[PDB]
Amino acid sequence: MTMITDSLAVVLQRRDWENPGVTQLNRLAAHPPFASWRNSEEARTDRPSQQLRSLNGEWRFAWFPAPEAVPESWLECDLPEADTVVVPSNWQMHGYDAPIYTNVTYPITVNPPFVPTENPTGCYSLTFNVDESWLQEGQTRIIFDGVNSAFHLWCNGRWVGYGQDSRLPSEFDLSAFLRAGENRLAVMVLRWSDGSYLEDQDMWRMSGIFRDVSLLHKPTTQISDFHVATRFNDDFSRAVLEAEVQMCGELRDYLRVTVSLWQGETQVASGTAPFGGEIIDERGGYADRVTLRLNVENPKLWSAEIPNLYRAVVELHTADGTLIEAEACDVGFREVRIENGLLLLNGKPLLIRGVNRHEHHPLHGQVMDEQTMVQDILLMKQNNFNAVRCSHYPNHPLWYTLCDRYGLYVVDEANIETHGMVPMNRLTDDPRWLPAMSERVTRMVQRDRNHPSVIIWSLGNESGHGANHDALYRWIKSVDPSRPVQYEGGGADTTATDIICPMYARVDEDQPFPAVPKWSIKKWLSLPGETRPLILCEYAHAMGNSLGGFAKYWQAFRQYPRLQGGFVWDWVDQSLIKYDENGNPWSAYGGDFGDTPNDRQFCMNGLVFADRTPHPALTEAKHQQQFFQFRLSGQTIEVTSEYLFRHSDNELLHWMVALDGKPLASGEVPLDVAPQGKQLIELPELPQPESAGQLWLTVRVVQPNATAWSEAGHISAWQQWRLAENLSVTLPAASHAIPHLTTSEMDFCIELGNKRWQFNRQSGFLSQMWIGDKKQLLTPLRDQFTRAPLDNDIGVSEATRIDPNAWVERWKAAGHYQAEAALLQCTADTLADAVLITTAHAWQHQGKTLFISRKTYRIDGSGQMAITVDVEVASDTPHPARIGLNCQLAQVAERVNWLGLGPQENYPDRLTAACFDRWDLPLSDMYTPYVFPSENGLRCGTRELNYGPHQWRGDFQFNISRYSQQQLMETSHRHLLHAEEGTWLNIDGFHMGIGGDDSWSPSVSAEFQLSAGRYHYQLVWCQK
Amino acid sequence: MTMITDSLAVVLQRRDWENPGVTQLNRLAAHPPFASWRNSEEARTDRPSQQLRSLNGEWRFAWFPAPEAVPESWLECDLPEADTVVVPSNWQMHGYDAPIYTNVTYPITVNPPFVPTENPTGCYSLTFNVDESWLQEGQTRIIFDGVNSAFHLWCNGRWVGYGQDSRLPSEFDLSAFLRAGENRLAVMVLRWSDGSYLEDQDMWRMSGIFRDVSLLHKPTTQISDFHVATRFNDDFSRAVLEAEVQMCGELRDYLRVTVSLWQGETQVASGTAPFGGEIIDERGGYADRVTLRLNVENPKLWSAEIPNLYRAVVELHTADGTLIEAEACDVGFREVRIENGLLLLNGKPLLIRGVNRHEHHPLHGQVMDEQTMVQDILLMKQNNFNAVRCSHYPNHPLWYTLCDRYGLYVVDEANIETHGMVPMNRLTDDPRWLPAMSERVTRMVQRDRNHPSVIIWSLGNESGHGANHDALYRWIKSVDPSRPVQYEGGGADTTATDIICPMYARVDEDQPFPAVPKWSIKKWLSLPGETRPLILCEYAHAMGNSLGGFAKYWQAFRQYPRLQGGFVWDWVDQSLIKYDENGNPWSAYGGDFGDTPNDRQFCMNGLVFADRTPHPALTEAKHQQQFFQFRLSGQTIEVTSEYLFRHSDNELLHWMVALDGKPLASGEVPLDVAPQGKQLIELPELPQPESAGQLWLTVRVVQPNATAWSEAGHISAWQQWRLAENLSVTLPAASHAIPHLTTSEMDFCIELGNKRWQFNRQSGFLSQMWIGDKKQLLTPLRDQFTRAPLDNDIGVSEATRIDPNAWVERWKAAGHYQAEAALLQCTADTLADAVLITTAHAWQHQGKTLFISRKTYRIDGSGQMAITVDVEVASDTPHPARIGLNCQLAQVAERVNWLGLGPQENYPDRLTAACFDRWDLPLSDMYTPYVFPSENGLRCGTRELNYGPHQWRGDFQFNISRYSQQQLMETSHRHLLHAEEGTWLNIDGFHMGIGGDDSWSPSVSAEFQLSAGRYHYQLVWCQK
Repeated sequence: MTMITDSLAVVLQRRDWENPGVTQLNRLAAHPPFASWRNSEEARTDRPSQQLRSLNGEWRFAWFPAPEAVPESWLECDLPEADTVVVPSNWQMHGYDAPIYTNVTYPITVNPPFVPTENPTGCYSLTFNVDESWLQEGQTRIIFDGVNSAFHLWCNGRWVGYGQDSRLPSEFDLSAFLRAGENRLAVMVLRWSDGSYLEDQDMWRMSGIFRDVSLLHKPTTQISDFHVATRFNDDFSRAVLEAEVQMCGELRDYLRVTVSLWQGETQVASGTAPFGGEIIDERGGYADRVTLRLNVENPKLWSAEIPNLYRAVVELHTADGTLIEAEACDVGFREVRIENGLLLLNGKPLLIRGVNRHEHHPLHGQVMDEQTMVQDILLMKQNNFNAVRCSHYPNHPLWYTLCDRYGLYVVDEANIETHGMVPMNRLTDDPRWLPAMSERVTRMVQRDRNHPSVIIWSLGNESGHGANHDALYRWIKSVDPSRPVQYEGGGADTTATDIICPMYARVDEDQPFPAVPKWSIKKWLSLPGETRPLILCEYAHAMGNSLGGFAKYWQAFRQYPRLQGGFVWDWVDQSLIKYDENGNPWSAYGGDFGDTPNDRQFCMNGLVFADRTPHPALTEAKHQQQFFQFRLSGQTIEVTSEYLFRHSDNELLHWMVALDGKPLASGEVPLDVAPQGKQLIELPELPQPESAGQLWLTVRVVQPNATAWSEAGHISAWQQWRLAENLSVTLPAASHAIPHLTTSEMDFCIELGNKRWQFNRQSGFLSQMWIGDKKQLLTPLRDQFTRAPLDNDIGVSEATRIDPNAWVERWKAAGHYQAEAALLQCTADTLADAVLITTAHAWQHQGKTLFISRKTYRIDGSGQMAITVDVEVASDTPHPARIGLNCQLAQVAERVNWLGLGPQENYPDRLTAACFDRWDLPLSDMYTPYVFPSENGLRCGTRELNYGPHQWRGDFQFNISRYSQQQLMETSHRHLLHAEEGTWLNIDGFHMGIGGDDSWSPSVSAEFQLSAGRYHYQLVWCQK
Repeated sequence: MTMITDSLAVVLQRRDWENPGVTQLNRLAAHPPFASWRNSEEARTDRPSQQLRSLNGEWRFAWFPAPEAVPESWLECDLPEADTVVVPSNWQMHGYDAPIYTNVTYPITVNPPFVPTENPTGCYSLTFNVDESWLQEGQTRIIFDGVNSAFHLWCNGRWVGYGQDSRLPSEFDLSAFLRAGENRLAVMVLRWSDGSYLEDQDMWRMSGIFRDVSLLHKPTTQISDFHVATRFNDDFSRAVLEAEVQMCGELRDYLRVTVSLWQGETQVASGTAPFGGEIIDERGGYADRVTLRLNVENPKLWSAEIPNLYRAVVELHTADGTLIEAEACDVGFREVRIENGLLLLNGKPLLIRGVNRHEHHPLHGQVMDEQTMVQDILLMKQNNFNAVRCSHYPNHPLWYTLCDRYGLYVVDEANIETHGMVPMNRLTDDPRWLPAMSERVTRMVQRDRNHPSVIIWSLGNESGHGANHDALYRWIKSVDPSRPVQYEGGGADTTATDIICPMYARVDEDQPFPAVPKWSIKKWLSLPGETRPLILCEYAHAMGNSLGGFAKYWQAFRQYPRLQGGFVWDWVDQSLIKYDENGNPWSAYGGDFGDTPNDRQFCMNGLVFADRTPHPALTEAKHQQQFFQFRLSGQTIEVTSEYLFRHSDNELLHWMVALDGKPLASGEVPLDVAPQGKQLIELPELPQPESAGQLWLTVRVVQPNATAWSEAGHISAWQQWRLAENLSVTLPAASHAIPHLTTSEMDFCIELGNKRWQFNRQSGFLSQMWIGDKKQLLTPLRDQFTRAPLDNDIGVSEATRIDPNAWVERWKAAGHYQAEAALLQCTADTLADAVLITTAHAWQHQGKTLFISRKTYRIDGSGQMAITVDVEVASDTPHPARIGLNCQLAQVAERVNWLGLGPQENYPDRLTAACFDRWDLPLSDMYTPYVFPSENGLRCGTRELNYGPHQWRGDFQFNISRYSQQQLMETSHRHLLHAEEGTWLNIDGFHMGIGGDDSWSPSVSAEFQLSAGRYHYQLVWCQK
């Protein structure tokens, strides 16, 4: 045995972390979560095992710059300078280092298997007392659920072992190291290791002991492994539960295994045997294994709709009935099978409403606690998601337990991503890395094998396509034939996948990339020879103000049989909290910790914010993924259930009819629909539209009773329609007053009653308005063509590396943000009962006319200003972002009241969730606090807008706020915005879609581009 | 860096050899045999590269009992007690240890991954001078082609690395260790390692550095890899040679690769490019790889019939034309493809005439030199073999080169056999061993990828069927799609094989073993769902006096399309030379070195002896596997060629007609047959049988001209037929003399002329005969029913563990070897011209009559004794081994002359090669020196036997020798036999077949069992 003074010397001299063939030393075999009960009643009822002891809490910690900087004294006793830290935790989150956010590019110099000499090293220590009885007999092991990236373990000064792979649990046998009473652990964690080359996920790269650490005591003769398989008869009315139990230790003739299956408090099934399997081959079978087969009549099948679980208890006991130890596991009777071309669950065709989820927490980095796991799940269920993809690594054990119990389908990904390699499969087609890769895959499978929520195995992410994938694909298929295996790398449809699984493939647009073309999903299905199902690995890139065109996917998913859904990218913004000089917290993105190079805002692509409040866009997802489809025909509403297994036994349809925001009628019909069935609900003879206006019919599926994951009264689905409409043929009332027009050389001054309008005759714009004597404007009413670029407008274009195709580049190149208004025409005429101002402007840039805008203002005798705007866009100029007006109002008012699509932010290509009604929000809620300031808060389909003492009527989109578009464009972080004096108001006649198929290549569909050349809109601006 | 005094301490403290996850440390990547030429003309013409330096020769060696016994001083300087040994060599072959021969059972205690503490350790050392220029620039590496089993390498006292896997080449970079001038290697070789668990082949387990060791100098910028693939157009009239070259080092813009293809001295094709492959995936392609495509018009296709090779030369050079380095490789244009259900080669259906071959040499253990490799090949070709299975491990590199050049198909097996595990797949279905296994497979493939002789990849042998096989199967299919993958473990037809490949499956007999039933090969093909080809991994177990029923296989192979041959088990007896007290050498088998437990004679299953002389049985193989089939109809001989590619352009048919051994006619016809075609050869009106007797027609295909592997006049095929027969209706000539019969109470004394016969009236047997006055017998003429048990009679039955089913057990149990002759009847009568003796005996055992034998002797007046024998066998008694007579002749004569099937040893179920003729052999050649003494030398179908002054006529089988059956049965080794006085002669009327489907379960087909109950034969014994 080495001595402390040469233990660090020798151990570090070997340099295991730069040797990809050595992934672990003395680590134990992977297996299911064991708890080691000495009482099968406690096993059954899931009671905190006394043999499982958490070591979480206060550890000592020292930070070094490189392994070699550590002092040998550290193995003997705690360093005087060690700080007290809480385990689990990333040490970047305590300011010992900088968390690094790159996307593709490796944080380190790429030279596999070598890592930077300077290699931030974390020295963890724990002093703890061990119970003598644990040491008297049995085996005590230590479990590390997650240490990033590699580490060495000493116990009482003696080197125990070496671990690697940040996302899987490492176990070491400490029975030969522990002594009675005071013991000491010393864990040396390295930030970079050869394993880092296979862990190139798009996330904050942090390090340390970041999942739970514990001790487990198991008796000498012990259950070492335990598999549950389930077979069904044709119609799932009978199941066979096959339990494979493997023991290790002193195999004896009186050992017996009893496997017991419980439904709550009912022992549904039970089987007992002695060890000794059947003959496997020429030399016999496994003496140390036993297979039990339980028959279950009418198994309650597990689904995400109805998560029916059983409790399996495995008793290892003597023939005399003395329990040696018990383990237990939740069992879900469900069958996953790809057949013909469809992924089936219990015989039904799945439709995946999924989302990619990262293990991220703004304060605790990548330490995930139960509390927030539950929160995430509830939010997902409440927004009509039924699946989660573990992007891109084995998740914290508890997660799977929760998904089993709540009802989510899980895609479980192996911790392998070599995205930054050139070419991507440089390692994954290299034999020498196959050992490293295999361990990552195989340990994952062994660990999570028994969960019912896990539906699909994934081979990892973005690692090209190499022979190692083919091998590992086959390995999984061999070992766990009950699930399907998925892998997108290589181009979504290689031979290492059961499912065509692509990332950001567009619905109707082919993207024929060299080598790995990315077809439209509709095309892809039909390509000569393709018989597999297609599920989108990643689609809809939710980078801030996004999900434009989301509806197209769901249209397609519903229409095509082999389009079986996909996973939205992604759940939650990966932002981190930083503090300002006043101690206020703010959301940081790539680069904000001094990490360079980095990929800036690309860490934030969530449907919810890091604090789990939701982005507007999440409601679009909820709508599109709802489980009830509605079709209106006359008085009949056809309700179609998209549930596969559950009957609608907690739903009722509430319906309302309204006339331009006024409630005329309503009712409420118990909704009773069989899985995949229909109900026809005929409405009472609906009110006859009293006057002018549009009738709207709104229906909502409400859930009377609270559920495991929802409040009573939860709205799960909705839909709205236009009904009868009456055009207003009513003539405007005549007024005994004609606005008086005074003309100077500076302005046109129109006066009616106490209202004055001043048109700045040198600019051509309405410059000021008075009510009584109060000036209404701070900034003149002018034409607006630009948008404070969204993430989808910017894409991957950068100041130091421009991408010409990005919309913002096109606009900047075209001078959209620089064009100046040349006053062309300017006249003011008195009509028989009005004043008519007519102007024309040429918006020009470098001698080229980009826009021509012709406007007329009609001030009538009732004090209403009718504005008519005609715009001509140069056909050769990138389509303008918007076509509207804006100004800055002097008035700041409290509430914004309006008639249109709402209440939340909605865009031309993200409207379908929004409902037409009379909405009313405090001004603050008009602004959507995106971490990376950009255009936000547009509300579409607005017929009337009320703010302060101003009313706008017509048909427009509007955006009311405290920040100018300019300020939004300039500002880099949300927390740096300054509410400007007055109120900024944008009123768009037309507005370009926001896109969102991906945030690196222009994804705004043609019909949402302002390409019509000639535009026209009208707006009535009166007081109120 | 560790110091010598703690280098052994530290290195051995880690204990890599008991840790299955650590297979190597600092070993370089596998690749094709490189030679590093600095002149592409030398590359082209295969000239000994000056950059490749052998280190073979005199090394220093010390033997320890365990790693820890080695003294640290050994790393500094040579131990005073180190002996000089020649590398390569197994140290068991120099008496430092005992070679161990077990078959299934592991030589060590089974406790994966742990190996016996006492672990015989070989300490090798080499002092050598290094040329300064090698050290000035470039990379010097050391190559170990085979070190058994694991080893540590130090260079100049500094630990270089760790190697494992006895059959694949290990390379280490020594450029950082070597110094100018005197350097020292220190290699510590361990007999047992964790790798031993995967190396459980049926062979002598020996150890040490047993293949070549050398140094290789490659320039800094170097070719690191190099693949050749070949594609063909539909009819093989155009090929595309795809060369993939990979470099490593300073990739520069002026690097160019030229690949040149030569046909002898003609540059057939050539292509040049710069490094930089095409885009592979989203991040580009391989900057350091280049693919060249050469078009070849009318490629000369490579086959075993016509081994057409090209020479590919790969020049790495600058753009200016400066050669950096060259590598080269022989290329064989051939395509291997399984289609419909058949394994095709260049479009033709293969028929595998193969044999399993071990790398074995009676004096040098497992060190295989070129000389004997060539010898083996020539023998194989000359006995009509066309394929070799590398049983069961990557062979010595040169072997493949030779097979390329001579023309043999090779099955290349990965070095994996876990046969002794329980169950067999205990390791191969265990994730944790998948790294170990994968390296074995992948390194093999990388190494031998480019050979044309290699046709099939094999995943190893007898290791059950586990997930690791499935994975590795897929890996190979992915990486080398041009070949098929074979694996028999699991039951010949799992999903990890392209070919149904079984061991010792019988032709027409199913062997329904629990779990892994072994069907008849005819049945197997047809089993619902089986579409693959079937090739017998191992069949026909040639354990000594065997190959009974061999003809049945070849009958079947020719008849069924999907039976495509197989590999005979096996080529050469694995025996070792030991010495007696006089310094004479003798062949040793398991147990003879004190190795216990062991599997005795099961190491010897060759077609040839260890000294490469041939067992009789080899000629049976040659006959059955000949490439010409003959069918006789009247005067027409139909000759069918079984060549697939070559036309018969060096053959002529010699034919002879003979009458009972007398030549009547002959002729010789140029044999001109197109591949798979026919020629009809009509014979001249054949001689009319002059007198009584049987006409025989013999044809032989002789090869006029010498070939690369045969002498001029080589006989390649033959066949014989019976033609017209004349029955002898000639009456025996009357003689004027009647044997005088004198009767006493002791005997019947018959006297005629100078001949006397004495029948011992108390025994019933002819006891003595005189000619003149010379006694002719030593032992009386008695009935014989037993056989000196063959290996197929004994099987796996042992003195300390009996297997009741073995024929020898049945016979012993029945008392066949103990039955005593009770004289029942005894009379002597005088006939009108003869004396008639009639006797009857009851052969009884424990009160039960086993045989009744009734014999008559008719002494006629010409001095001829006609013997008639009638035998009754008890139906409930295991069928007697033989039914005949035997005696011991006083006369020892020099030559044995006889008319019958010969010349070599032939048995009832191994006759087809033997030809009917007049043969004449010195008595010595009647005895077949099988290492394990047993019944041998039978000659069947004998009509006349001449020995000394005795002539036997009739129709019988006979066995004439110097050893009694008893002595043969008792003696354990060939060298312990003692020629007895006189000559032992057995004359069988009937004889049981020898069997040979396997040597562990009774494999004598029913029609070769003596089961008819009543037997009868006649024999004429006269002087001459």
